[PDB]
Amino acid sequence: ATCDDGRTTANAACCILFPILDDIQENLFDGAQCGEEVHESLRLTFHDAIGFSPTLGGGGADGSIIAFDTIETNFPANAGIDEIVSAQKPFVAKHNISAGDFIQFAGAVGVSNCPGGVRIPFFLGRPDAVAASPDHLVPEPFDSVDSILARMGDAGFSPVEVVYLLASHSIAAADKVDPSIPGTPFDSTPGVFDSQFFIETQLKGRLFPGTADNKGEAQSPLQGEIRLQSDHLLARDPQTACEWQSMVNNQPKIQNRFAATMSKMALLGQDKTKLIDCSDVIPTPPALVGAAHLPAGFSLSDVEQACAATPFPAL
Ligand code: HEM
Ligand SMILES: [Ca+2]
Ligand SMILES: [Ca+2]
Repeated sequence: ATCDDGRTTANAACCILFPILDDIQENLFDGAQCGEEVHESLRLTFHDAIGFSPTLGGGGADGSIIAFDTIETNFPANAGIDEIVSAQKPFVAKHNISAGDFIQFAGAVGVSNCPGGVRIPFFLGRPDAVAASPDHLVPEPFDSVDSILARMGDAGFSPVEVVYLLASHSIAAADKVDPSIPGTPFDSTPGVFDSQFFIETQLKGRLFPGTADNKGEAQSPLQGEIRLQSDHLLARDPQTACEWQSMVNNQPKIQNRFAATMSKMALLGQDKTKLIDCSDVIPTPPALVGAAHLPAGFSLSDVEQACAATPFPAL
């Protein structure tokens, strides 16, 4: 199909996304930058989608975190999410797509701004949300590995798929974990979708980048980085450690698995056979140019190797 402005897309129904794409690149992502707004929007895709439990309800990736923001932003695991919900809401009001479609579309567009990034498959047509997420369905950085895996598994993700989705922490920072140092990133390259997150979480903890007493926070290996206790444990737990290490210096796997697993997450509560594929509207991401590395001055002896089957790669 050819849209009114001449841009093309496989299905014609997708044409309505082009003006929306232009508006968000300019007015949500500050000129298509891989910065805080993109990171916030990616976090939002998960906080929307994970509100899905076979036994309790919730419609998964349904826009409920916006439609029922009064409720969902009261949940403690949603701290800080009000900021991005309030930023996205006017876009949903102005354009003619559901909040559930918008949240996933904005997340996919955002990721495409980041070097190393992928185009997450995107489907159009989610109905408006009809119920708020149940309470207590979002994992916290102070939850055990068993608790996190049980929650994610309840929503349909295997332990390896949890590791794949956590590639998101390669373009990510924390504001609430330690409020004395807001915007401290989870890896040394928060504006690059790369394997540095999987590398740097494997390093021995050395210090706290801000204050020392924060719930859900582990020692960081670097002054300019923060570490979640959940990522600390996941990198080391027999259930996840080998898959974690397998992502290191393995950008093709990070790309493939993140795109596929993000699509699955984006479709929680939905049926792709009743939606329209509009994946080709997402921009083409830049590629990486620099190689994966330990931080300068660090060596293998600084790595806490946790995979009995396979030694940590020599970087
Ligand atoms: C698996 C369990 C997870 C836990 C325990 C967890 C925990 C956290 C925490 C504590 C923060 C920082 C919030 C703050 O203090 O500002 C954060 C940020 C973030 N999360 Fe995760 N998360 C998990 C999974 C995911 C998944 C599956 C995604 C995929 C979209 C994701 C995407 C992000 C992003 C992109 C940020 C950075 C937000 C920003 O810089 O504004 N997280 N996460
Ligand atoms: Ca939801
Ligand atoms: Ca990174």
